[PDB]
Amino acid sequence: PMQLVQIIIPIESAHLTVSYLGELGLL
Amino acid sequence: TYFRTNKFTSAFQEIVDAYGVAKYREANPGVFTIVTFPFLFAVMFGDWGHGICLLLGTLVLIVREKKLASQKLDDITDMTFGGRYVILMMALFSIYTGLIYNEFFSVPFEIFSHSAYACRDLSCSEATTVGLIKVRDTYPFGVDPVWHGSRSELPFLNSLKMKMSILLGVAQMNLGIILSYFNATFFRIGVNIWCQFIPQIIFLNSLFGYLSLLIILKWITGSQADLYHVMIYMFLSPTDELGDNQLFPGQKTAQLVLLLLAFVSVPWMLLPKPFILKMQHHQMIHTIEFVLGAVSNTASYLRLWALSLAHSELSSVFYEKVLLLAWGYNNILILIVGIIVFIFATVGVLLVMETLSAFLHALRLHWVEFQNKFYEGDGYKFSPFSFALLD
Amino acid sequence: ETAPFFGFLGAAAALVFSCMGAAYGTAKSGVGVASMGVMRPELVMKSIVPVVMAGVLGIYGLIIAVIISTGINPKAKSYYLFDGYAHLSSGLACGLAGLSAGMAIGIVGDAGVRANAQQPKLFVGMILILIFAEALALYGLIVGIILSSRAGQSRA
Amino acid sequence: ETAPFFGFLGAAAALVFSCMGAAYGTAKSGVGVASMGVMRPELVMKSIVPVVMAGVLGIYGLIIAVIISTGINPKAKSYYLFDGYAHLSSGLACGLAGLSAGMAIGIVGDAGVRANAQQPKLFVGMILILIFAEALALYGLIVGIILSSRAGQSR
Amino acid sequence: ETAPFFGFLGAAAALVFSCMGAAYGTAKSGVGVASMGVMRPELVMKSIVPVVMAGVLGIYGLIIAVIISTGINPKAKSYYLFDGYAHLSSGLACGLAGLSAGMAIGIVGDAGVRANAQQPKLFVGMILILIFAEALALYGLIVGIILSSRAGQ
Amino acid sequence: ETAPFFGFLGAAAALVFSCMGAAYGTAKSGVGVASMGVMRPELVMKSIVPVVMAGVLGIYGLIIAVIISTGINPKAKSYYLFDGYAHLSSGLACGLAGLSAGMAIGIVGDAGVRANAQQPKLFVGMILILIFAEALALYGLIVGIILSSRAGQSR
Amino acid sequence: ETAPFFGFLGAAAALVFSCMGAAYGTAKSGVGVASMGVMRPELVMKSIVPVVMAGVLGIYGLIIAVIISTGINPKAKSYYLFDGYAHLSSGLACGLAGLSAGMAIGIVGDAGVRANAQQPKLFVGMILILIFAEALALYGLIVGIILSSRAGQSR
Amino acid sequence: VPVVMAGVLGIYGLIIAVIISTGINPKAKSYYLFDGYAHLSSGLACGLAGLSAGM
Amino acid sequence: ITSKNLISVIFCEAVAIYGVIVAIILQTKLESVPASQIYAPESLRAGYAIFASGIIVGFANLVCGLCVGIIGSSCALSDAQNSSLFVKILVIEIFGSALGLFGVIVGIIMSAQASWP
Amino acid sequence: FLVTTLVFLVIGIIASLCTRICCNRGPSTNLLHLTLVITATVSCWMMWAIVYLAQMKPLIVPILSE
Repeated sequence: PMQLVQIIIPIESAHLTVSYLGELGLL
Repeated sequence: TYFRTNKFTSAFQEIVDAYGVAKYREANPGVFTIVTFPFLFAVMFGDWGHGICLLLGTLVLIVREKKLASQKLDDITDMTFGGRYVILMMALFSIYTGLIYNEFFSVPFEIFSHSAYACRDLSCSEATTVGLIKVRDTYPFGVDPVWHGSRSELPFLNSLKMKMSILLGVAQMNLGIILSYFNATFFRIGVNIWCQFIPQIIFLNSLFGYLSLLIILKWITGSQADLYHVMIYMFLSPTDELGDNQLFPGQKTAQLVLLLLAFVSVPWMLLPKPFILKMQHHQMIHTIEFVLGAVSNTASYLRLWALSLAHSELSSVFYEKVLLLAWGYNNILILIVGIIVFIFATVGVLLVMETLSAFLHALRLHWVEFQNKFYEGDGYKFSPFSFALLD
Repeated sequence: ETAPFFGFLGAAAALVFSCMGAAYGTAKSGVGVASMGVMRPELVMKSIVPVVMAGVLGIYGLIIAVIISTGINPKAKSYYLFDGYAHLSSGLACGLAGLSAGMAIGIVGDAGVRANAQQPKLFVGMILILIFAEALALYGLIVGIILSSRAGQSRA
Repeated sequence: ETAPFFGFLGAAAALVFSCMGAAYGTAKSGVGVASMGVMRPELVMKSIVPVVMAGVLGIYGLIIAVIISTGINPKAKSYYLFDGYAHLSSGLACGLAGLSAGMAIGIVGDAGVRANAQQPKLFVGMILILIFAEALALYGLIVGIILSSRAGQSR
Repeated sequence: ETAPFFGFLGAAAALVFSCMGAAYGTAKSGVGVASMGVMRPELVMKSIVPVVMAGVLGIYGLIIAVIISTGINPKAKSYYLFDGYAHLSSGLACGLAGLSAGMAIGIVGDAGVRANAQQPKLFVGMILILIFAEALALYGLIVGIILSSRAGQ
Repeated sequence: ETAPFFGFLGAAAALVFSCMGAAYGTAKSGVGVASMGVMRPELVMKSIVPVVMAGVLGIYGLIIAVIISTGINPKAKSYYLFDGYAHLSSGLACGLAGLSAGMAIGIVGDAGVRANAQQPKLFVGMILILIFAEALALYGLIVGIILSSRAGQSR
Repeated sequence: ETAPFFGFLGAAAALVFSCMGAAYGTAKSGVGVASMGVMRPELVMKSIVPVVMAGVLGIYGLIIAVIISTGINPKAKSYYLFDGYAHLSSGLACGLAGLSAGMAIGIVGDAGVRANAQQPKLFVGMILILIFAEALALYGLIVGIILSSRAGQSR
Repeated sequence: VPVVMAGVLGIYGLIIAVIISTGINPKAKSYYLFDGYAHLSSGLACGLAGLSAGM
Repeated sequence: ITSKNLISVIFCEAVAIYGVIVAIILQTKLESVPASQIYAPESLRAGYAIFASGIIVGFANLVCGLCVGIIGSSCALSDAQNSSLFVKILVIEIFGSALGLFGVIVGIIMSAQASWP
Repeated sequence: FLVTTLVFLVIGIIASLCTRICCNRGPSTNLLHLTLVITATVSCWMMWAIVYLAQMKPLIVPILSE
């Protein structure tokens, strides 16, 4: 039941988002 | 895509992934297999004693998994840690399987009565007589020990086991056809589903079902001399006429009509789908694939029967060794030594060798059933950016 | 009256030839797997399959032997002369089928174990080849059963 | 007296030889398919056909053996010499033809598996060659079936 | 008496030998054709003479076997050990000759495939050689047919 | 009658074939184990399993021969061709199974000796294959037990 | 009658096969010993152990053959083919077991001598391997004893 | 030329065989076991000598 | 060289025609040999003579064919090497054909052998 | 045995009720448990049916001479 999705991460905010989503993540 | 799986579902997911993957919309029969493979393995073989002991060991491992989470496993122990729940379920099914087989701890045991099955009449006549034995009382929870486990009861029991395995394989093929129909409904083809799945299914199903119904009718009539070979004798003449042994009064003409219908359906399994595609505008692989699949189902049934016979033979050998050790030991020391040696040998043969062989054979049979059924490989797992060290 | 010697000989020969074929196939598959070792240690699951096929062939041989031995009951329906020869024919067919299946399985398993280290995506194809090979052993077992079936009628 | 016993022995030898030839062909095709799959997984799917052909030849041999077994019938006639002789001859001929065709088809498929990996075009001609090879065995099986049909030698 | 057994054995041996020889020749020719087709697939399509010769050998063997089988009519003729022994030997010799011719022709075609790959003149030369070999095989088949005709007496 | 010529021959042949096969397998395994010990003493210690398999095969063959010999009771059992035939069949089956198991065990022992230097996990896995071969040999021996038990019909 | 022919033939065959196996083992052991002595004369002293084991196995086979032969006394018991057949079977089995054991032990001893020249613990490993190989000779002796007893069991 | 001479040798052997066929009539002379064995042995010796000479 | 090989093939076809003629003669050369009278010693003598004729014919024919094949192979190689040397190759081909013809003549002479009733 | 039939049906109904009470929260989980229960019931049914079909009428009795 998956579907394609895209998320635009700001360059500065990219590190924090990556660190948060690292554990399990979705895509 | 990757489906969510519980702790028990993890082993089924691993086996299914080993058997490729499927599309996100494509149905995953891994959950169904998580019971079917135990269902076949229980039918395949099982030892009540060691199997219960193996289940207890697996349950202890599951209980201590908290430490096993900390305590890294070694090689096959790692796979065992993942598949403990599936192994426990398979052993649970094998418990009922052994209950049917009545060989508790790889040995027949009386059920309810003092003797589950005995010989009515023939008080002085030997078991090798015209009257021989009569089962006035039959074991209600399992096969009658007189009729199955006795010395000369082996051939008829093996024939019955093979006949039942044939029906089990037919049922597995029917389940695969049902799964294919379900996938087609999920596929949602307006008429292509009827053109492709319906002819590919049903045809060989009814082809084998004629023999299955013949076996049922034989069980109803109870012919003796032909044993389980009455079906072979009947099918030996694909041509018309004769058919004296036919239990159903119209079995001969109806069988000829069914043969004609199967012959007509044989092109209908292949031709309609490419014709519809050309009208809109593989089958060559599908060609002979039906016959090959039927042969494979027969092979699976024969393999199950052979595995059951081999397990029975191994149990008989172990029981004979134990009896020889016990009888020929007036002193306790000789009996103890023989019992220990027999226990070690039987454990090694059954819990390791026979268990692994039966598991592999059941896995092969389930893989064949799935390949004939659906999901056609062609897929991968969902990809999240999980921290592998953390998760 | 001398038929039971031929019957026992055929019953033994079926198992002997099946065991020989299974041993050859198993040895070939084991050598191939050990060669595939170290390079792709994760391919233990794939390497297990040919041993499973060899075990299945051996079990089929043992089943055929047990059926043949059960067929030999001189107490009722004296063996006459057709019974022993029919048992010998069934045993020979079973043993030859087992040997052929074992040799083919060993060769194919060695090839598959070699292919295991590089591009393991063909595991499905290797398993399909192994199943197609074991189909021969299944057909041989079926033929042996069919031959054993006609044994009883020969009494008259 | 014992002639139909020899006929049944020949019938079994028929299936034995057919299985041997099919196994040899299958082993050669499997080696070729392993090489092709090592080359490219795409060629692996198209390369399954020779194994199916060898299995079909083996199944044809098994069917011939089953027909021969059906031929043996005590109630049909008393102990007769010709019944064993014709059956044994048919079985031997069918088995030898099947084994030879299987070996030839195995060699051809072993060559064709390597050939197809380099160029896919020649696979069409290889298919026709394998079809002719299998058709030879089919003709041999038909010839053997003719002899089996030749059963009523006496009266 | 035992004449039908001898005749059936001879016919079976004839069929088996013809099939084996045709199989060997076909295998050699097909291996050669597959090897030659690697360079130029266009020339490979022309390389159907091996298929034609294999089919011809198989058809000749099958026809000879069918003719021999038809000769076995116990109702028409009670037959004799002499007649059965003659028919069996004649059929077996025909089958052996066909097998040898097919094997030699396939051996020639194996190199003829590479020759055709080299040039079309070598292709037509190999075609002529295979035609001569097929003529020899047909001569053997006609000899077998005449021998089967003699068995009628 | 002619039973001793058959039964004694079968009993001798079982032991002879089993010993020959086990000896060949043990020789191959010993060569591999010597190579491994030259490579590393730990591999030499690990390589003991094929020797155990060969010894088990030899013991099984000896046990089958002993059972066959104990079956010989001319004083109690009247001289029947069937009684000797059963023992001969059991001996032939045991000997053939032993020889096949010995050859397979030698091949597997060489392979596992190479694997032990290659990787400990490879040797651990190959132990399973060796156990499977031993199980096939045990199945053959068990069929031998049924063959021996069939001699009961003769008296 | 003709039973002494079979008994004497078996007695001769036992000794012949045992001698052949001992010769093969001794040749292999001598080759290994020469190689070790060329590499290291000091280590060559311990290398003679496999040769001694092979010679002991050969002598044991010869001793068993002599014991079996000595039992045959025509004046002791009247003409019975059972005793001769049993003696012949015992001789054949013992000789075949001794020959196979000698050949395998010689090969293993040469390999172990090379390994011992390589590493010291390899000597203990090869000793264990040879002890394992001795099982074939033990089984042969047991079978010979069983057949000798069956020879007296004749009645 | 030597090849032609060797072929002429085989032609002469064929002529000798033709003479033997002319004399092949068995009514004139009855040959016993000794006579047949003598003829066969002498012929075989001559044939072995001829094959060795040809090689 | 292909023409030379064609000459060799013509020699082989001549050998085959000789064999066919021998078979036709043997069909004609078959004595009366009644089905009932197939046990007389005269019939055995006729059979032995016919077998000797066949053995002398076929074996010599096969030897000549093999010799012709080897000689023709060497001759084709030489003709490919040197363009001038063709008549020499034809000489060897004619020698092989003459050997085959001699075998055929031997069979023709042996045709009259049978003495069976 | 129709009594065995009723017993098996009652056991299946009880198992279905237990599964519903356990996992009514997850409708998909409830469907999974129901499918598992159905498969187990089918397997047990087939096993018992084969066993009883064996006991329908015996072709022959056993011989166990010493």
